[PDB]
Amino acid sequence: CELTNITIAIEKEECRFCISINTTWCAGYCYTRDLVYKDPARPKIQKTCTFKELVYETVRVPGCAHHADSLYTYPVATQCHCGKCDSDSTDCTVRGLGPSYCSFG
Amino acid sequence: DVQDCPECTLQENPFFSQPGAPILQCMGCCFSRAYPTPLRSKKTMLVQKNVTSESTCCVAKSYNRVTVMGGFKVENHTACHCSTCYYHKS
Amino acid sequence: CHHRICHCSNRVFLCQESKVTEIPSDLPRNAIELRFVLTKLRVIQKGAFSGFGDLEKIEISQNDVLEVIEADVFSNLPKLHEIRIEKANNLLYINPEAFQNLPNLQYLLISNTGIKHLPDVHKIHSLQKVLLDIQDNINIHTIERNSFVGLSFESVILWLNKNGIQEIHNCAFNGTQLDELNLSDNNNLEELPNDVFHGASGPVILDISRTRIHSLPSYGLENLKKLRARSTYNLKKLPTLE
Ligand SMILES: *[C@@H]1O[C@H](CO)[C@@H](O[C@@H]2O[C@H](CO)[C@@H](O)[C@H](O)[C@H]2NC(C)=O)[C@H](O)[C@H]1NC(C)=O
Ligand SMILES: *[C@@H]1O[C@H](CO)[C@@H](O)[C@H](O)[C@H]1NC(C)=O
Ligand SMILES: *[C@@H]1O[C@H](CO)[C@@H](O)[C@H](O)[C@H]1NC(C)=O
Ligand SMILES: *[C@@H]1O[C@H](CO)[C@@H](O)[C@H](O)[C@H]1NC(C)=O
Ligand SMILES: *[C@@H]1O[C@H](CO)[C@@H](O)[C@H](O)[C@H]1NC(C)=O
Repeated sequence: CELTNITIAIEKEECRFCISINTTWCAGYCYTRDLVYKDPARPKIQKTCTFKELVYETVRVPGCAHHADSLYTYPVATQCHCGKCDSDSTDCTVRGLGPSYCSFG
Repeated sequence: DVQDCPECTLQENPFFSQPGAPILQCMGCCFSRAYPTPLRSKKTMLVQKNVTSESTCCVAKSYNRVTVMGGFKVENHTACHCSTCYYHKS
Repeated sequence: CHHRICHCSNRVFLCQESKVTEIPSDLPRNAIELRFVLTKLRVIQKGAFSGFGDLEKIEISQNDVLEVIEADVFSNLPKLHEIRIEKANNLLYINPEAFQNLPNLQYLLISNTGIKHLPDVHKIHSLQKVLLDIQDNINIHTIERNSFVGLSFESVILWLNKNGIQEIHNCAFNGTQLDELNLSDNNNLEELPNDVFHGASGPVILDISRTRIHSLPSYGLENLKKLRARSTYNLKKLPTLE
């Protein structure tokens, strides 16, 4: 589990397109076990690959027809770890749509 | 790359194993990852999350519930796989 | 493998970016997993998953216009272990008879939804320990007399985490063996009826973090081993029989 370079897709609804941006996120392996003895008072813990610290950066997004350029703010991992996904800021699923997902094309 | 993290598999539990009759356990490493939530996703959710995480966990695909020594009932795992995590949140 | 709108992969079906308002009838009867993602489904009809004696998981995720779950959608599903309803923005109604006898239900997840009421689980009668994990449903404000009765014949974990719960009624957990209870982040909840745990195996672990609760009922907490509030407790208190 380490910081990796990925390509995320940023999409402009009005313009019916996405632009691709290279950034840095988390991916890799983390250790987990599955208990064989259950103490209802000592439940299990699992860890996932995810950010420990992140920053925001902005990017200019092309316009079209009747819509001028815009700005978009996005998250950038600065440090990963095997931890708990922070459900305040994170959507903890099995599968998302993927970084470079686009409604068009 | 392959820095080291052993693959999810069956192993013997040192604390409940006995010579001639071991009990096995799923432990190891699964793949997971975090990345910016697709704008499209944010539309399916009443509560906005700028980051999305997908994760899988090392768990028992099939098991047997046997009893050992001190009158503890335990699970004897027969198959492992990386599957859904239920205890990794917040 | 393919069908126009859905991929019959290897016993694992995915309806993504759908050409459907209803779940297709012509889905192969021997599926282990059905995933409906980014769909245009408005309703999940009655007996939708009727005839799948091999179904193990149903993922309903990121469905923008899913609004209604009919009666008897989850029934006659002997192998079903996991139901995951995630991210249905406009799902405001689940029919009080949606779930019915799933001897094998281990996991039931409902999150980031618009439902205003907790599911009716009293007909499930699952033979295994169930993890009931209902979260981020900002419109659920109340738990009522007998909400989790009949869910399972054993230890049940209830994560009623992060909704808009403001009121819990007495005997909410009546007839239930409360393994764990999480009522964290329901930050308008400030009282527990002195009869909440009436007729229950009482929480072993109890999570009241980020609520306005400032006291617990006198009985029902006889098995409390852990209390999560502002910090966690165990041998930091011997009166963990409050
Ligand atoms: C408390 O829990 C029990 C179930 O464990 C509720 O059910 C009573 O007992 C049997 C089933 O064990 C039912 O057939 C009856 O319908 C129930 N009796 C009554 C008086 O309702 C019981 O209802 C719950 N108690 C409360 C306060 O509603
Ligand atoms: C990501 O790509 C940049 C070059 O565009 C590179 O400098 C950097 O080392 C890469 N990130 C990592 C952590 O390998
Ligand atoms: C980011 O770098 C990768 C290869 O390192 C490449 O596929 C891609 O073209 C780069 N993105 C941009 C915006 O040029
Ligand atoms: C646990 O199962 C394995 C086979 O999967 C077997 O070799 C072992 O003897 C079993 N142990 C017990 C305690 O029955
Ligand atoms: C998440 O992103 C939105 C823009 O999409 C931004 O305005 C907001 O400040 C971000 N939230 C957090 C927790 O930083």
